[PDB]
Amino acid sequence: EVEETLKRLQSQKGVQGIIVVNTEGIPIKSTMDNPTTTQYASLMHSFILKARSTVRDIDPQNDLTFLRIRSKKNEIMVAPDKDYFLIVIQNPT
Amino acid sequence: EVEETLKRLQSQKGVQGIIVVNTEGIPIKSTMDNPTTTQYASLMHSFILKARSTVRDIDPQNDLTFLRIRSKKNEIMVAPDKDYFLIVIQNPT
Amino acid sequence: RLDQMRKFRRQHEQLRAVIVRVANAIEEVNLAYENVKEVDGLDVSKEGTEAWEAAMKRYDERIDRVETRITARLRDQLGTAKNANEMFRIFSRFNALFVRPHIRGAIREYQTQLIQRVKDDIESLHDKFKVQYPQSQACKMSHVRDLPPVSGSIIWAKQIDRQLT
Amino acid sequence: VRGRTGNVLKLKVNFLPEIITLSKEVRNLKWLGFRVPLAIVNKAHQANQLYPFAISLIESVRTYERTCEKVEERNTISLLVAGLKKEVQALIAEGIALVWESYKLDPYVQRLAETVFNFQEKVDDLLIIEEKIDLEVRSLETCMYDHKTFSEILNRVQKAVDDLNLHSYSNLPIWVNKLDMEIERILGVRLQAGLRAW
Amino acid sequence: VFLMKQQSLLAKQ
Amino acid sequence: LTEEEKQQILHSEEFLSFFDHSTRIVERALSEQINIKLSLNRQFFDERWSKHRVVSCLDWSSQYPELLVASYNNNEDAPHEPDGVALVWNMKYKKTTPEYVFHCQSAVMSATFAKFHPNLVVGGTYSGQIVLWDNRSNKRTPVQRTPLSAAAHTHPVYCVNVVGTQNAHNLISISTDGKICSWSLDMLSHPQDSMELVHKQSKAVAVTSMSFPVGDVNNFVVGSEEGSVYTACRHGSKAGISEMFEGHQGPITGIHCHAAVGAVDFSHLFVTSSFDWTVKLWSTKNNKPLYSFEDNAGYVYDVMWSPTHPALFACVDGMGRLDLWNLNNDTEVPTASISVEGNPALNRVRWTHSGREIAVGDSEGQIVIYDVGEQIAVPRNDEWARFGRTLAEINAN
Amino acid sequence: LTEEKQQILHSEEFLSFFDHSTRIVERALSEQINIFFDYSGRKLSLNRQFFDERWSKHRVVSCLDWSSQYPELLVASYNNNEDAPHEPDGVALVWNMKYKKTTPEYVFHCQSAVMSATFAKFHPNLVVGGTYSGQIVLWDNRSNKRTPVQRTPLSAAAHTHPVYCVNVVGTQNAHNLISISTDGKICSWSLDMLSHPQDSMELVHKQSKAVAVTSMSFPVGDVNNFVVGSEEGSVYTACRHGSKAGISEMFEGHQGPITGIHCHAAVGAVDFSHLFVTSSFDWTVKLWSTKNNKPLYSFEDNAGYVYDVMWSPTHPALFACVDGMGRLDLWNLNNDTEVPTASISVEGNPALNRVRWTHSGREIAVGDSEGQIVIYDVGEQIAVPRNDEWARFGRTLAEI
Repeated sequence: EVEETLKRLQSQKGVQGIIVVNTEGIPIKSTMDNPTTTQYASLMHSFILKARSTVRDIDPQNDLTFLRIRSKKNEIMVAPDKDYFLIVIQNPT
Repeated sequence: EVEETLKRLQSQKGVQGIIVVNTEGIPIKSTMDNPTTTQYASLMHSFILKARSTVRDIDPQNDLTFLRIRSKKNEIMVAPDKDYFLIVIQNPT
Repeated sequence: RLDQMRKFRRQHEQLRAVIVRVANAIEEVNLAYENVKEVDGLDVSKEGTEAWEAAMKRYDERIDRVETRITARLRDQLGTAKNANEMFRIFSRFNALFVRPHIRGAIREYQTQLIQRVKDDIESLHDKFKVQYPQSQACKMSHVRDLPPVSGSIIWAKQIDRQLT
Repeated sequence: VRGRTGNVLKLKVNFLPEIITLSKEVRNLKWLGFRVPLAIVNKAHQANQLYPFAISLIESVRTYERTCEKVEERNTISLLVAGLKKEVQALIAEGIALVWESYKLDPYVQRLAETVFNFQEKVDDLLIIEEKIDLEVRSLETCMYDHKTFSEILNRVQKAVDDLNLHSYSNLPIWVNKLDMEIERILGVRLQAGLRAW
Repeated sequence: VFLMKQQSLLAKQ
Repeated sequence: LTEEEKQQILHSEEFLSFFDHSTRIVERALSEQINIKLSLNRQFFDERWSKHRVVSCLDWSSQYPELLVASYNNNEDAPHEPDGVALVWNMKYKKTTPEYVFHCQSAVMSATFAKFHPNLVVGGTYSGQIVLWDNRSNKRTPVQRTPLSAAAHTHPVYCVNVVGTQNAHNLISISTDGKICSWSLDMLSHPQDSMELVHKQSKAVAVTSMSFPVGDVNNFVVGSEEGSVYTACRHGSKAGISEMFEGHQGPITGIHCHAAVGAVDFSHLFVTSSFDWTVKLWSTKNNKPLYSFEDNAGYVYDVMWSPTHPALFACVDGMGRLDLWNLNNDTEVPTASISVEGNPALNRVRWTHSGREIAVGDSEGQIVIYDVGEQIAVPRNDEWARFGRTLAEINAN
Repeated sequence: LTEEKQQILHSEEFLSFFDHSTRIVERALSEQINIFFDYSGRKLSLNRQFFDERWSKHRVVSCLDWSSQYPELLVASYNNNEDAPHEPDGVALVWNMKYKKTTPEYVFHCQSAVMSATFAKFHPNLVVGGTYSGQIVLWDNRSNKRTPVQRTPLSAAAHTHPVYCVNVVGTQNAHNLISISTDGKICSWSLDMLSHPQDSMELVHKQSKAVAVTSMSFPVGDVNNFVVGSEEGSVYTACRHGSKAGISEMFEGHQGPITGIHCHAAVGAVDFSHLFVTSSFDWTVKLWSTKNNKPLYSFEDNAGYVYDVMWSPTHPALFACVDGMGRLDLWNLNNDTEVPTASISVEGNPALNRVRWTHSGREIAVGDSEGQIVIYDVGEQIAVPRNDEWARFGRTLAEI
């Protein structure tokens, strides 16, 4: 359930990229090229960890579970978990 | 108009009211206490600007007008324009 | 009965003349015509009531259903221009509709706008004549093309007369 | 008879609870022709022949109340509209003066409506301007090192004086002095911060 | 509208 | 970190668009989420703006479907509240909150949508005052208000619609006296064609929830206060309230004609869900009650024919019952004569712009909307033709 | 090192992570609502100009012409300024667009007012010229003589009336110089001998009345059947060789006095293109044919006294008319029908006297009632390929 899951969620409402994070957003499984998938997933991973640190600065016993940025050109629905800081690059529809 | 605006938005499933942090990291709007949401909104906007740098370096045209930073127990949802940023806590119910 | 045939085919060709210059309506009009060409009974004058009146019973309603799309263009009459000149162009476009006092309703509505816009143009001509020939640029241009002041004045005046009429 | 701000009373056309009985005669004299007595028919028919003009007076009164309450909220608006309001309310007072006159009813109804719409536009416009100026008074403590704003405020008051010259008002110097009060107060706070910068 | 309203009431009677 | 200058920036009008987008995007985040036969779509109940607010009419939006002006007449309970309230509601997101609130200063009656303008709302009132509601600003107060002169808008406009598309959009305000005044979709200074209709006698024809026959021409039926239904226009000399449709037994309160013919016959017919309580069907060239329906309980006020299926309708009663009838399929029985919540006199029933959805304007405030997947456009043209024909025969034997 | 990653990328636990990722995406989207917006939010190329107060001091720009030999180096005939009697009456001037400067490159001036001027065919040093008196002048550039060197006499054999249209005709051996004054005479001249016309005859209709010509024009190919813009109406086609030379027939489709005429060439070797449009003082411009008499729709421009028409054979139909108000309302008959396509007005209110398309290309020369030359260009109105739409258009219009 790797490539079929890839195409399954990429064939949704304009999902430009989705990979469940192995560790620090760099899996071999790339839905797009090296920057958009690997580098940008790593940036969303470390910076969503910084967002975890933000809520941690607000409430240290409150890590992050999800993120949702549905706007003009994307529906970024990032979900940090125990092993993955989920990456979603989407379209508004 | 702030009365009907904040009231109809507070009428949702757990909205704590409209509290907007500016583009500086200062809570320009605060329906709650000043020190608590001031420190929360300040750290929120500092890393929101970090998340803006992140997302704009990833998705070049993502106006941060919607941001559901879901934590382990609450979602400090940000539903503003591009410049200012709302800081309202609501659990992911 | 032949007078009826005259008005019939004349109105028929005028409908074609307008709809063609305005797919969906051609087939419609032709279905009405072919069923009407059969209901005429090949000139049954003794059944002129039957043939002609029945031809009108069907043809009237179906062609007025075509008048509905024509009525959309009746809305387009104003919907197109801003001066009575271009509005008049599209007014002349519908020469078939001057036999139908149904177009006359929106015509009566835009009679105001048409008459005022034409008054705008005629008062503009008043302003042009009041700035007579020795003043206007027509003096220099008419003298350049070697026309006497008498000739330039009277020519310019008759051209404004022609535009007035 | 009204008691509100400014300690004044309203002007209400009494056809407001009367149009109910007017509509009653419309239904019961057009639908079936019910047993409506002659006294009711005569009085409410003399009112029903004026019914469109009566409801127009009713709504002219609605605009009159909507703007006169605004006039009583701040007397500055009263002294603002005052010159055009003198002619407006002069024709209005002439319509109020003639009582029980079927001949002079309709033209003064049109006078009341036209003058109340003129008064309506002037009072609503000047109130929106004054409410925005009041919000500016509550929102003008974020400025420093500026001269163009000083010249801009003087040019805005000069344009307001020009508007006063266009719509000639009787209490024109009173609003000129009120504009100067706005100038001195806003520029006093702004120039106080400017003196801190000095 | 105070002086004018008083004058209008006087004219109303 | 202080909020002195910050709260004074809040006091400024700088945040008008910001509060508008705050309302919109927080309502985008309204349906909270986690990561780990009538369908009854959604009842529209605002908290403050929809309580003791009797619904005026339910106008539908051409641009951005699944949107209706929740036009509320100012009831007698709220005089101090702003007279006339209109609301828009996102019928898809399933939000208990209206998308944007738009009250008025005159008692709203048949408020409509500014066609081809999602950022603007415009509609008539009790004073005939078609007021402008700007959606770009949070100014719920009417930014532009129609004059209330004598020859101008004076009577309650229950029909303020354009003629056709934006081509010759003549937003004619048909009032309770016949003061027909055309308009455009945006100008609100002086009406386009300020004029007045004429009746056979006693011109005060209180029109009530009328419609247009199929073709949607300037010919409008009359929701007259006395039955004997009429048809008129505004364009030219066609403004005559004279084509009497005698045979009715009460003030025409709910009258809606045949919608755009798509699955049934043309049949220029209009049903009259009025005070006769036995809803009568009528053709535009009948002058006889084509078909009298069930004797409803109490004062009937609204009806509408679905834009999907242009022959069926949904009549009401005075004791809260939505009697939605099928016509090409049944004659003496309706489809689902449901009873709306409580037993009030149902004010409005207007089918959604998308179709197959009944918006029942309730008592005060709330708007119970019955979604249906049964009142579909069944391809029955000869059936509906023979229906109107046979009842157009039975109307006068 | 970053967790190659094949350890927990193909395992079933990662498939559980995939199921949780899809569950998170479809659980945040459990409402299944899209971004239901709800109002969320988120030609005429005017080139340089040519003018010089040293010689355009309150004068009238008379006819023009581009370089018939060179590229984009045009001729500008002027008119006398009676406010300066010491100056010469007709002072022609030229300019060079290809050099990108402002000075009038050459100054030439005969005695009388030059009513017409243009270049010379295969004479890269010469400038022909018509006058107001009637003499035909001939300037030279390389001699540096600000006076023409070969002036046609004022004999009866020559013109003793202003020549509004004097022109060269064919090629290297097929040329001549035909001067046609308003008197009603044509005169062929060599560019060598000018003391006597090579071939010359009058121009009269069937009646012996004069033909006050004004801006005649030969059609394409020099088939000697030049059209003649008369004084008013009665526009004629006229031959040169045979006893039938001269006036062929009268066609009248306008009453205002004529100001110009022009002919054109091929669509890209598609049409015959013998069509010729005119100009007049009745504010209308009629398209004509070699076989019709009151043909094709007389295109009228209101609020303007039409002064000239000339349409580049490049893009078969792009005709430009002018006014007595400062408007260049040019248009193509294929795209439009009765409206100016890519038109423009002119600065101030100059009564635009003459206009000429830049030959073998595109730009527009502009002559006003005031001495000033403006240079516009279409730019975007490029020659449409296989542009026969206009021929179909004109024929469909011709049927009514």
